[PDB]
Amino acid sequence: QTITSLDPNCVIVFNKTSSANEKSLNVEFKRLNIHSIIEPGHDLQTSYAFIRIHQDNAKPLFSFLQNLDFIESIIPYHDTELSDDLHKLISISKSKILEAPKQYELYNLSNLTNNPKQSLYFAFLQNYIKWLIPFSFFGLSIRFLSNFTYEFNSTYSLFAILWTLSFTAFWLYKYEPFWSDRLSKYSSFSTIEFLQDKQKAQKKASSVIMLKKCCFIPVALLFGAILLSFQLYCFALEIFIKQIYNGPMISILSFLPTILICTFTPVLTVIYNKYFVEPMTKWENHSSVVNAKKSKEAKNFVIIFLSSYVPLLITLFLYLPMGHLLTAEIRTKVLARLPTHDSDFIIDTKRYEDQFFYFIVINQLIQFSMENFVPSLVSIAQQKINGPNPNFVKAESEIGKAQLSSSDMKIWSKVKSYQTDPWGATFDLDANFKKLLLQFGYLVMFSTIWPLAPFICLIVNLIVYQVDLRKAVLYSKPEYFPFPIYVGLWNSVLVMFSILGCVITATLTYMYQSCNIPGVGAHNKAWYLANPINHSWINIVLYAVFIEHVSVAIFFLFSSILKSS
Amino acid sequence: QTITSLDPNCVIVFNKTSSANEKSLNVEFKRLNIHSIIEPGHDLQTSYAFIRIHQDNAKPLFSFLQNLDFIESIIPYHDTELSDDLHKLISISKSKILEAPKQYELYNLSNLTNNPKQSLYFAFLQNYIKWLIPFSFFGLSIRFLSNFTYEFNSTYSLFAILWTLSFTAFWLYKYEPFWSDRLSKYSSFSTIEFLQDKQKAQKKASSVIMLKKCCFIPVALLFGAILLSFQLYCFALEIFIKQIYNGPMISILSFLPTILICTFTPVLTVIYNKYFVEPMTKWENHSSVVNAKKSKEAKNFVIIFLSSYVPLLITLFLYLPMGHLLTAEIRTKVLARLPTHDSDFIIDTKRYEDQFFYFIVINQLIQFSMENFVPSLVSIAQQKINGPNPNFVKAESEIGKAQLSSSDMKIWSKVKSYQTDPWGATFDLDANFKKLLLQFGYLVMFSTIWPLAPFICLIVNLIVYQVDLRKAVLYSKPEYFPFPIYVGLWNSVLVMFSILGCVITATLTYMYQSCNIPGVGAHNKAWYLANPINHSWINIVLYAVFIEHVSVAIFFLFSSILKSS
Repeated sequence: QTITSLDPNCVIVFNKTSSANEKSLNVEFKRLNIHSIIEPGHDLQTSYAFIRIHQDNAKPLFSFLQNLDFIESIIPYHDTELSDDLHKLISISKSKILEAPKQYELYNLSNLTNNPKQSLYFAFLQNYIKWLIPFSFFGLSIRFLSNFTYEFNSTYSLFAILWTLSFTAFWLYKYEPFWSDRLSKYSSFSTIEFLQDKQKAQKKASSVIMLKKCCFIPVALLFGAILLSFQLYCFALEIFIKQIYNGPMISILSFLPTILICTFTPVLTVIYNKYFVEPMTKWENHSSVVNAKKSKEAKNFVIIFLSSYVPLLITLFLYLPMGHLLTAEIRTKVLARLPTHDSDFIIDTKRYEDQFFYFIVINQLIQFSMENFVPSLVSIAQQKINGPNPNFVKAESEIGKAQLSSSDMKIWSKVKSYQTDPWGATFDLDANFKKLLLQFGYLVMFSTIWPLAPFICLIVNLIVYQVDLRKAVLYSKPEYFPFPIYVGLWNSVLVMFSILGCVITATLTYMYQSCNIPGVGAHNKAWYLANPINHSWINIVLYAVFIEHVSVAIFFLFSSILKSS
Repeated sequence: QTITSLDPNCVIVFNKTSSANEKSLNVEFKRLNIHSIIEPGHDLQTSYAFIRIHQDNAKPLFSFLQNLDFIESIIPYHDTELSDDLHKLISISKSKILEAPKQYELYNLSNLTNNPKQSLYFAFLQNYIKWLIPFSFFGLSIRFLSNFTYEFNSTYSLFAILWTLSFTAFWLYKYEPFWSDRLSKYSSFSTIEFLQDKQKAQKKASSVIMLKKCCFIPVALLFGAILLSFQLYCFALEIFIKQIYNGPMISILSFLPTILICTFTPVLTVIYNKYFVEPMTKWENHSSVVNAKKSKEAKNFVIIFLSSYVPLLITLFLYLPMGHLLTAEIRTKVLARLPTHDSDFIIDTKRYEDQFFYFIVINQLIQFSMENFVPSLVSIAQQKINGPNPNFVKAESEIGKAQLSSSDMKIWSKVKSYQTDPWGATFDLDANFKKLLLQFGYLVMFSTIWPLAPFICLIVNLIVYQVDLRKAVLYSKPEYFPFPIYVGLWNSVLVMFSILGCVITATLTYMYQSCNIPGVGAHNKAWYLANPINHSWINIVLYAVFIEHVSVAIFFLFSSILKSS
C-alpha cells in the first residue's frame, strides 16, 4: 500500500526509543480494522503513523492513545479533498485583495477547518478591517481637506474616540458572541488539549488560584518600575547625546540608547520569565495548559505594554511639556566634564511626528519581517553553517529505504514541516491577537498626531490578513478534527486600550491643539523659554480624569444597548 | 357551610356591577368541583369568593380567571395551619430579639410563605445586621478606647472602607446568588404578575427601550440641577439667617429654610413624576409592570439621593472648607438693608456633628414613625372626621345579612384589611430596599464623623427587622401560592453607594484629620481667617480620584475572588 492511496486523515508521531516495548506493534494491533502505514520519521527515534480514521473508530482509538502516554502529538492531517478546498479558498482570497474580506469566506473557512481559534482571530481581523475603512476615509478627509491643520484636530479626535468606543462595544457584544456561539456549535475535539490535560482531577480551588494571581501584582509592579526607570534613563541619555552634547560623532553615538534599551529589555524579560513568571505560574497550579498560557501572557503583557508605549508617552507628556525647565540652571546643577552646549535648550518640535511615524510605519514593517522572514532566514543560515545541523539526517536514507513516491514524499515532508519548521507550528492565537492589539493601541492613542495612521493600518491589515490566512490554512499544524471525538485576556486588553486611547487622544488634543510650539496643532521668537502648553498641569489631569469618566459612561451605555439586542 | 369549615386557601375579589352578566353565577359554574362560599365584600359593588383550591384545579381555574378579565385581585389566603406556623415563627423571632436573627428562621419563612421578594429582602437585612455587629464593636472600640480624637480616625476610616467593599462584594457574589438560586427553586406562581401582564406579546425592542431610557438622562440632569440649586439657595438663606442676621426672632426664622425645602421637594417631585417620569415610562412601553416600576424607581432615586445627601455634602465640602472667604468683603459686595452683623464670619465648628447626628438618629426615628405610625394615625383621623368616610354603610348590611360567626368575621376583616388598609398592602420590596440603602449610604459615607453610627444602625436594624417581619408575615397581602400554577436596580445602587462612601470617607479623613478647626479631628486665635484645610483643593480632588480608582480595583479583586468560589 502507498500513502497516496491511503489518503491519511490523521498522523501519529511517536517515539520508538523503547524497542523493548516495541511501540509499533501495540500501535498496529490497536488499529485492527482501520488500515495504516507506519514510516520512520524525521528523527532517528520517531516514526509517523499515517491512518484513515473515521467517525466510528475515533473515540476508542483516541482513548487508547491517551492511555498509551508515549505519543508526541496527534496531527489531524488534511485529506486531498480538504486540501483542495482550502487551496481554492486561498486562491479566492488572493483575488480581490484590495476589497475588504467577505464574511462568507469566513463561514467557509470555519466550516472546512473547524478551528474556533483561527476563525475567531480572522473574525476579529475582518471586523477590524471593515471598521478601519471608514476611519481611513475620514482620516484622509481630515488630512487633505483641512490641509495644514490636520494635527490634533478636534473633529478627528471626536471621531476617533467615538469610533474606538463603538468598535470595542460592537466587537465585544455583537460580533464576538456571534462567533463564540457559532464556534461552540462545532466545539470539535482538539488534539492539543489531549495528551496535555490528562488525569484532570481539577478541584484546584479557583479562589486560591485567583489569590495566587494577586500575589504577582507586586512582582509586576516591581519589574515595570525597573523597566520604566531604565527607559527614562535611556531617554535622558539620548536627549543628552543629541541636544546638549558636543562630540565629534554625535551621529554615531545617538544609536547608543537604542542599543542599550534593545539589549536590556530582552535580558530583563528573560530574568522576569525564568525566575518569576514561570515559577509563580507553576505555583498557581493551573488545571489546564491553556489557563497557564493565558496567565503567562497576562504577566508578560506588562513588559510589552511599557516597551511599546512608554517612548511616545514620554515624548508627549514629559519632554515637550517640560522642556523649558532644562533650559534653566538645572543643567549646570546636574561629572566627566564632557563638551556640552552652554546655549538654551530647545525641544525637538518634530520629535513626536518622527516617533509616531516610526511606530506606525517602520515598526510595522520591522515586526512583519521579524514574524515572517526572520525565522526562515535563521533556518537557512543554520543549515548553511552546518548542513546536518542537528546531525540527525535520516531523510535521504529514509527515502532510499521506503522508496516513497512523489506524493508520499510530499505528505512526509508536510508532517516533518509540522514537527520542525517554525512556520509549521500550531496557530498561535495569543501572538497574533497581541500584535493586532498593539497596533490598535498605537492607532487609538496617538493617531491624532497623524490622521493617515488608520489608512496605513488598513493597508497593513489587508496584507497581514492575506499572509496570515495563507499561513494558517496552508502551513500551520492542524489542531481540530472534522468530527467530534469525545478570547478572554485580549478582550480586557482591548477594553483597557480603548479607554486609555480615548483618554490620551482627548488629552493630547487638549494640550497640543492650541500650544505655543510653532508648527504644532493650529496657529514669539523665544517661545521655548516659556510653557508650551496653555493649560496648567492641574487642568490637564482633571480633563484626563473627566474624559476617562465620560468614556467609561459612554462605553457602558453602548454595552447596555448592544447587550439588550 | 361556614367559612371556618371551608378553610379558604385563596380569595377572589371581583366586581358585581354587571349583575346582568351575573359574574357570581359564572364564577360559580367554573368551580364545579371545588367548594366555595361567596359573600358581599367591603364595597357595595365588590364581593369575596372564598375557595379551597388545590394543586389539581389550579391551572384551569386561573386560566379561566385570566380570561374573565374582571377580577380585581387574587389573594393566596393563609390557611389555619399556615397561619399557626407563621405565628409560631413570629413568636420565636420575638424571643432572642437582642441576638442576631438566625438564617434557619429565614429558611423556615421562605419555606412557609414561598415569597422570593420577602425572603430576599430579609436575607439582605440579616446579612446587613450580621456585618454590622463587628462594625459596631469596632466603632465602640474607636470611640472609647481612643477616647478623644475619635473623629476622622485613620484606623476607623480604613476599617470602614474595607468593611464597605467586602460587605458589598460578599452580598453581590456570595449571598445574593445563593438566595436567588434558592428562591428560583420555588419560583412559584405570583398572582400580582397575573391579571397585569396578560396578552404578553412582548417583542418590545429592548434596544429601543434602552435608547428611550437614555433619553431621560437630560431630564434627570435638569431636575437634579433645579433641586440642587434650590438646596443651595436654602442653605445660603439658612446661613444668612443664623450667622449674619440680627433680627429679633432668629430662633423662629431658622426654621424657614427647612419649611421651604420640605415644601419645594414634594412639589418638585409631583411635577417631575406627573409630567416627565410617568409619560416617559409609558413611552418606554415596558412589557411588564415590574420593569416599569423599576424604571420609575431608577428615575425617582435621583431626587431621593440629592434630598438625602446634599446637606451633609454641602456642609463638609463647601461650608467648612470655604468659610474664610465669606468673612472677607464679599458680604459687603453682595438689598432690603436688613440688620446684619459687621463682624467676622465664623463657621459653625459643630455643624457637621449636629447634621450627622440628626441624619443618623433623629431622621431614622422620623422615617420609622412615618412608615409605621403615620398611616394608622391618618386612617384614624379620617374615620374621626367622617365615620363613614367613603359612606360605606354596606359592610354592616353584609354583616347583618350573612350572620357571620366570629371566625368568619375574622377572615372577612382580614380580606378587607388586605384590600383597604395601607398596612395590608402587598409587600413593597422597592421601598424597604430603598430605606435600607439610604441608611447604608449615610453609614458608609459619613460614619467617620461619629464611629457610634454603626451601633445606632445595628439597633435600628434589629428593631426594623422585627417590625418588618411581623408586618410582612401577619399583615401584608400574600402574593405567592404554596404550589406552582402555570434585585437589579438596588444592586447597582449598593455598588455606587459603596464606591462613593469609600471615596467620601477617605477624602473626609484626608481633609479633617489634621485641619486647623479647633475640636475637629486630632489636635491660633484667628484660625477662622485662614484656610482650615491643610491641603489644597488640587490635592483633595486628586486624592479623591486616586481613592476612587483604588476602591474600584479592590472591589474588582474581591468580586473576582468571590466569583471564582
